[PDB]
Amino acid sequence: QLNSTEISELIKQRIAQFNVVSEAHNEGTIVSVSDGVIRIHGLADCMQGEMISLPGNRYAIALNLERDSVGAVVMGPYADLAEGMKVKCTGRILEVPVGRGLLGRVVNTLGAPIDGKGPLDHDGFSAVEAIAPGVIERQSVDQPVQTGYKAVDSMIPIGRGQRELIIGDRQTGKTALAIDAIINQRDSGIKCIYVAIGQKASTISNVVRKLEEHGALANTIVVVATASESAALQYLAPYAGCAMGEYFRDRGEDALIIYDDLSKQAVAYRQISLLLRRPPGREAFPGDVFYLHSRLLERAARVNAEYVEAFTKGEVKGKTGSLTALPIIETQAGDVSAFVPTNVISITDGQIFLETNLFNAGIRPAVNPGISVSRVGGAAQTKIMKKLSGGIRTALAQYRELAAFSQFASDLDDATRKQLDHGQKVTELLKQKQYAPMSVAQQSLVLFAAERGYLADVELSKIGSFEAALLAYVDRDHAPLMQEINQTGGYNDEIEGKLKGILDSFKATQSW
Amino acid sequence: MATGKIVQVIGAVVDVEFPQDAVPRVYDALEVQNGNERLVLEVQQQLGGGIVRTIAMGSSDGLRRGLDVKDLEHPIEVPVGKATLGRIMNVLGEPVDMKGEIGEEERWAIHRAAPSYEELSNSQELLETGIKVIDLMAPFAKGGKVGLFGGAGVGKTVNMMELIRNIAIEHSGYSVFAGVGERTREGNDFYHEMTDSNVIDKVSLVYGQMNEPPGNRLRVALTGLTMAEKFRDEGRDVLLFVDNIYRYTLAGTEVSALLGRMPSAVGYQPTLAEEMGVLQERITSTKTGSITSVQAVYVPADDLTDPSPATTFAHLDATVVLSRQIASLGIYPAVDPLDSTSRQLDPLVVGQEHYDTARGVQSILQRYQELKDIIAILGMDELSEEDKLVVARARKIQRFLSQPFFVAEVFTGSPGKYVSLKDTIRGFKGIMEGEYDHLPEQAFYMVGSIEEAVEKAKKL
Amino acid sequence: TGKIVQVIGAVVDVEFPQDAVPRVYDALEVQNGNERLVLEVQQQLGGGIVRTIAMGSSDGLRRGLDVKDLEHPIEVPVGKATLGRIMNVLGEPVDMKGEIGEEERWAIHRAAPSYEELSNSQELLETGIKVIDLMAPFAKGGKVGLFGGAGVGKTVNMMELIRNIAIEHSGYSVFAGVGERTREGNDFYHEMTDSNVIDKVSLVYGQMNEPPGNRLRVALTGLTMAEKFRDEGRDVLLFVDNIYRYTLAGTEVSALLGRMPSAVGYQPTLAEEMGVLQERITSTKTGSITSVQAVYVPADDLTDPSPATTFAHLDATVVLSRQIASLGIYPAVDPLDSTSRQLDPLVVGQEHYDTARGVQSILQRYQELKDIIAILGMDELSEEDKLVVARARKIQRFLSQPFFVAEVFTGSPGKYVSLKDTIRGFKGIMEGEYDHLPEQAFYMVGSIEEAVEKAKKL
Amino acid sequence: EFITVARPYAKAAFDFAVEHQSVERWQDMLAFAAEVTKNEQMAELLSGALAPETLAESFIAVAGEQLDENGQNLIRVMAENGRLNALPDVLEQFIHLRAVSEATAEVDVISAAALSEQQLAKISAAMEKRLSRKVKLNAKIDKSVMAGVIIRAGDMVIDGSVRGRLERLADVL
Ligand SMILES: Nc1ncnc2c1ncn2[C@@H]1O[C@H](COP(=O)(O)OP(=O)(O)OP(=O)(O)O)[C@@H](O)[C@H]1O
Ligand SMILES: Nc1ncnc2c1ncn2[C@@H]1O[C@H](COP(=O)(O)OP(=O)(O)O)[C@@H](O)[C@H]1O
Ligand SMILES: Nc1ncnc2c1ncn2[C@@H]1O[C@H](COP(=O)(O)OP(=O)(O)O)[C@@H](O)[C@H]1O
Ligand SMILES: [Mg+2]
Ligand SMILES: [Mg+2]
Ligand SMILES: [Mg+2]
Repeated sequence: QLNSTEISELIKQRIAQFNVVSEAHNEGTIVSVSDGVIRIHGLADCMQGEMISLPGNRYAIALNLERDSVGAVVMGPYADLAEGMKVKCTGRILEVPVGRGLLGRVVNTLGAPIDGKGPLDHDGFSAVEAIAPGVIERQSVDQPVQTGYKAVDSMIPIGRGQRELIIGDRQTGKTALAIDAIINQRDSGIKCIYVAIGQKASTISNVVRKLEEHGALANTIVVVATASESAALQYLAPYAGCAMGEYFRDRGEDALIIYDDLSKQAVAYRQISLLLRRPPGREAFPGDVFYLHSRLLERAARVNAEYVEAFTKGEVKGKTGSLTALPIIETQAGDVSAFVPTNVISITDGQIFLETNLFNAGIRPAVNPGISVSRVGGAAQTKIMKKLSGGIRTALAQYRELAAFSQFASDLDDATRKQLDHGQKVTELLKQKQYAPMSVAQQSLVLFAAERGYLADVELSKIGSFEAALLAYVDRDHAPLMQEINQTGGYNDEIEGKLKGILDSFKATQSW
Repeated sequence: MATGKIVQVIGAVVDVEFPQDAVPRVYDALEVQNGNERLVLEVQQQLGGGIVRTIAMGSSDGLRRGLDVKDLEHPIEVPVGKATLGRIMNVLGEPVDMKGEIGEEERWAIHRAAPSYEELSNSQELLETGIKVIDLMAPFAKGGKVGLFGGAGVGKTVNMMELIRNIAIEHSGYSVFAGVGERTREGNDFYHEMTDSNVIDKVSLVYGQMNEPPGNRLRVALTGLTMAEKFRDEGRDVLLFVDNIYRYTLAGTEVSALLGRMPSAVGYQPTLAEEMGVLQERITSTKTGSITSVQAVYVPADDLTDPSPATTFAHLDATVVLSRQIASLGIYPAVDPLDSTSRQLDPLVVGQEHYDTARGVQSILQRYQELKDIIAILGMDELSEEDKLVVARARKIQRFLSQPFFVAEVFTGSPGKYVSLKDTIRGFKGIMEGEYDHLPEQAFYMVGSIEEAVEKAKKL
Repeated sequence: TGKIVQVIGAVVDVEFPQDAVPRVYDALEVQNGNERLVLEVQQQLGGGIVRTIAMGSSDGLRRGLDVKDLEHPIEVPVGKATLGRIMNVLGEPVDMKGEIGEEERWAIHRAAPSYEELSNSQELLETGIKVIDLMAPFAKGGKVGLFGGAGVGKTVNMMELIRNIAIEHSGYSVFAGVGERTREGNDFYHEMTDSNVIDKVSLVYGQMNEPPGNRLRVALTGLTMAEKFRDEGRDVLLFVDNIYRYTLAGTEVSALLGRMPSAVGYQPTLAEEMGVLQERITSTKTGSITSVQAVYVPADDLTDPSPATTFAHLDATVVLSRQIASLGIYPAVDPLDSTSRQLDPLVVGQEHYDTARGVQSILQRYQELKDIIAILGMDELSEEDKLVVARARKIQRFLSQPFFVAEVFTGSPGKYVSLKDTIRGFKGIMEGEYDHLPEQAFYMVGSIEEAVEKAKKL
Repeated sequence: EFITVARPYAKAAFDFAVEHQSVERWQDMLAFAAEVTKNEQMAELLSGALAPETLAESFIAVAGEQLDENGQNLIRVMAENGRLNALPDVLEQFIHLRAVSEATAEVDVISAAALSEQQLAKISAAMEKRLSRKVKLNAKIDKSVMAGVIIRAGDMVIDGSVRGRLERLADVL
């Protein structure tokens, strides 16, 4: 037996008049304050998801509409509020600045500039919560987005309009891979968005300083929800980034959006749910945490030209728009059977698994190709890369099948010894240094060198120097071929001839 | 008139209170004007006096307390019949393909009782699918159920596309595709592939997409079932494709957690084994017609033992397990011949010919597994003259199980091949008898029928 | 004006007039017998009720006592006058000297500095500890965390860092003892005072004797003092003796505050409680805070929510382990789990970076062999895997060092090893130029020359 | 037990009655409303799952002794929350709040044999100094005590019974 916000003076009011004299349904009064949740009494006409306006310039989102209470979460510092403050229900839902002028700015979850470079020049506002494009409005994804990593572009292609999860343990290069995927777009025509959930501000400062060393910051938006900000903002942060990315998609341009640790958005939402007393499921997560990420990631889409023409009212014709997502997840001790990883692995179109046993042994990026998947597959590759990467899957597959013998390798036969020592070389080939991305011509050239047997003589200790020398050789001598591959991605018997000649002349007349 | 009023809204769960004369029944459908739009709610529980707890079949945002709610005095009911062929519909039977109204004569409620054990009939007519490995290693009869088990990226969805294409083109049978928790990218690729292959006019589609609330994703299996039942009453033999049972069970778990039921074994609802039976028990062949079913089932983290795949096993008649290792060596359909199984694979039903061919193939592959690890150490020349023969024939058999699909042409440009069961048995039985010991291995790779291996050997 | 109406453990409920109700985080005062007790309000419930935590022993409180509303948060002395003195959580002096002659008092609840104000500094900071500044070097103004179970050496390491940095450093320094032994606070207070460095160190103690309110709020007091020194334009050292006790004290209070439990019984607000602290301890354009934080790991489980949510807030993470300390190898740092933001070729130079990566590579390859070594014995190893095992064990020994503060435990005198002098030694061991020495030649020595010498004497 | 959920309603009803001077009418109104809750046929209805407004309107009908606006409004507010069974406790806490406001007390005096009516005067006079309130005695006779007297005033007792003395001595040993 416990009370439900029936208290002395409210009851007395009702004693004197049970049928409340008609009173504004557009306002109510705070009756409770705790941990960022306020209980409001009144607000007969409040709608779920509505924005409620508090003294000062602050807002709350109405999430629980109960029998004579509205549970709302304060978007900002709440400790100032107090029982009895009056509050009004705006008719509105949350909206965020949207425009082309956000590129290069750092903005918080409400689009307020946080870098101090002065106000924004946006292009109007967009609702943070929106429905994704329908089934009939899509178009099949058949364009590559290049990360500049041999291991990812060869064996786990990402296509414009895809949703590729990056998942691994702590400190394995999850953020590194995504920020190299961003830096590599500086001259690709894809606008990037990096939204950081629950990180400490001095990490964001550092990634922005690295994005600005390289020329990438002029072409990317940063949305920050630091670890000190209230849960409502950390939980709504990804949707503001999606609402800023959908500006480009819906106008026939391409965007790329990186949600950094959705596994922290899930935690902020768990906090909000447990403070509103909602029934906990597994690991105390609320029931609907799948519907949380699902309706977020289903906004990444490629939309056909008819949808663009309808949306821009004929102003843009003949161009498809796209939005690509790379949500990041953190698994404790490599458990992919926890509640949050179990959902996002089921929503997305692919998975990049980063492993710490590989990261320590020096294989960086630590991509694990045996368990990584891309469902779009070769449809998102340039046909030169699609042709050449097909031999790497088989090389590494036979290697994974023979790897168990590495410890008895002395007793093996020379037939399988050659496969076992080829897999090691094509594995040592996929290692790569940070912030050093490769154009598709360089990747194709190196994967060609590996597939066609050229590296068989080179000792395992020299593959890195071999590659490093080969790239400089080709750069000084054969710039006109690289300039052709990088621009067409095409593959021919003529192209194969030219490449075979390059490799012969290099391996005969150079040294590494 | 509209007799009810909303009294709570908490996420997707809405409480509505009616006068106690006219409380809706369970599973009834209500209707409310969510702004400039219409929203239907499905009653889950009659709790307390006049109050009813419901699940919203749509976005809950914009709902106020006190809105007027009207009860449609019948469950959710969807269009059925020939009118639905070639259309895409959501859980409520509304078209999501922009081709306009459905044109249906008749509407059926999606909640109905399964056939009684005496209305059934057991007939052992094998389906012919046109895929070598499936027809040979995992035969399944009309009215039975097949489960495509495997991890992610192995081929469940393109295997189902291929089965649909074959059934629709080579046997002119109708089909229904229920996309329980469907990724819109794959749903659109499926729509364009069915319409390009010119089979759309014999499939009817139902999509509960991932971005929809749990209630939509849960009830879609029953809408697909109801359409397949309408086709059965007409005396047809239909085929029902469920795109993932795993997401049916997940939608059930979410719906359970929202209604506050006390959870169970690993966070799954308590009613898991009852929901699975409510679904799987309406799929049967009755004396008037037949529903066959093939069902993709994701196994999370390769363990086959957590409740979601563990419970479904009780209902399947055949299981085809797909492996990413096999797929990575490039031999699609990526079916493992040793672990796939069928209850119909016994001589009394498939004849001694098919049975002996199947067991002989499994035995040769099982022996090649043994010899692999001697070949690795001792090298191959230490094998007998007979064992080198088992090796060459096992490698040929292992190539021959691969096949080029008509729907995979978009991935590789290669044209598809349909292989009858006679050709399958004849080809494998020939290979195992040394009839083709003179051809090279690669002559059998992605070659379709056996007579096309001899053609390909001339060109190699 | 208020009345107490409930007393559950450490949380007290107080009833105020409808229009006089305190604000969140205000401080109230009760007269608990011949004592004055301070309550800090946490929540406003309906009807003028307000729920509080007692900054003191809760025993002896009746219902109906009158509580006085002080209209301000908890405020602590701050600035130069708080220097060389021990203080309570409430800012009261706790040594037997007189009152603190402070000019100014600050509220312990503050907002973290704006993103616009932060600053970034690659200036490497040398510590004479081989493993820490080979594997996980840290920078002036950065955060360091020492992760470890119970009894593995994350306080001895912190006292050696104090020795190597905080005596050789000019600016002020702050030490917050959150929920740790009072014996060690006394030992530290006298070690300071008997070497005259006390008058540049400010101390705050909330040791484990004290009820949950003190251990809960005592970290914010140390942070407030450090932030005052930062804003004056100085650069400061802040050492926190166990930050895990700041959240455990929240778990204790959480259920009484009426909040549903979360993953392993933790409060639902764990990540926010931790972030709103860890976010104000940072350097900025006006001045810098360099910090070292000891982070206890319960049940040695590094995937527990409380350690797991902390790794994201640190720049250098040094992970101590029991399976190494029980070999007698101190400091028991795990090099396959320690890490630093600063370990880049562009920050430490190609040679330091490359040595560190080679050391990780060898030790990892050695981990991979332990199962086959355990089953089949060491003789089945390839002729070059035996060499990997020998160099890995030599590297495991050479990572050990004698500290100056651990003389009391082992007699042997301390050693200081410079960075230039350790990368040279590890490059030597890896390149094979010491393969003729025995393993024991490397255990507990300074630079590599002392190993080459110890080998003569066996 | 409804001791904790009765407090708000008791305080609200007492404040309202105080403002309008009708405390003595409100106490009778609450007494009758509590009496209708004890009825065999009504205590069945209150347990049913009737809707609040229907339960209130069918409960209001059984009482014409309620001042039509406010006394019924209290019933309606309580019925909304499903607390009509709390009336027998709202009544007692209303009586207590009244006794506090009118500074009155009611102390039991338990004795082995009746007192002389001159003793009682002294006891009452002394208590009226022990308490700010005007006392009302209700003496009783108990044979377990056998000399002296027990004075119980609220939850404070002053024990001068010989029985208490014996059983307090036995523990000294
Ligand atoms: N290709 C690479 N080569 C060498 N080092 C790398 C590479 N990629 C990442 N690293 C290093 O690994 C360390 C961890 O990387 P990163 O921070 O990206 O991982 P993370 O998962 O984001 O860590 P956190 O758990 O803090 O998010 C960084 O210091 C980075 O310098
Ligand atoms: N028979 C096949 N031919 C060519 N590619 C295939 C085939 N089967 C699967 N794939 C590849 O696998 C990817 C996803 O297959 P799919 O069946 O959707 O996996 P899942 O079973 O996880 O849904 C496709 O994009 C395709 O590239
Ligand atoms: N360098 C060292 N040499 C010898 N013993 C050490 C060294 N460092 C730590 N120890 C041992 O570690 C034990 C654990 O002590 P302590 O560091 O206080 O653990 P905790 O970190 O839990 O406080 C000490 O009793 C001490 O013997
Ligand atoms: Mg990161
Ligand atoms: Mg699929
Ligand atoms: Mg300690």
